[PDB]
Amino acid sequence: QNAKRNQNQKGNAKGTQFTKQYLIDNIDKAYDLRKKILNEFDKKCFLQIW
Amino acid sequence: QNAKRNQNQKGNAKGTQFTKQYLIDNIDKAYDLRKKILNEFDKKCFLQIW
Repeated sequence: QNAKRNQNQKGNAKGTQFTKQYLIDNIDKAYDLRKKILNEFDKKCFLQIW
Repeated sequence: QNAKRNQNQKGNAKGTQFTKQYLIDNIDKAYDLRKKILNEFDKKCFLQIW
């Protein structure tokens, strides 16, 4: 006797992570996110004298 | 009795990752991405005197 097989096959996978961290000292770095863009207009667009 | 086998075989795989990170201090490095190319014209193409 003869015998032939044909195992066709496929997979799939879709991982996802959403890890958030909360170190303490990030708010220290986040104190001036808008300050250095707001005084940029003082540096380049407004008369910095009385 | 005799017996012969012939297991032909092949595979495939196509991985992919798309991990994005968001460190905080990258925007500090990204504050002046255009500034150092924009004042480059002041350095090399415009009369830097009154």
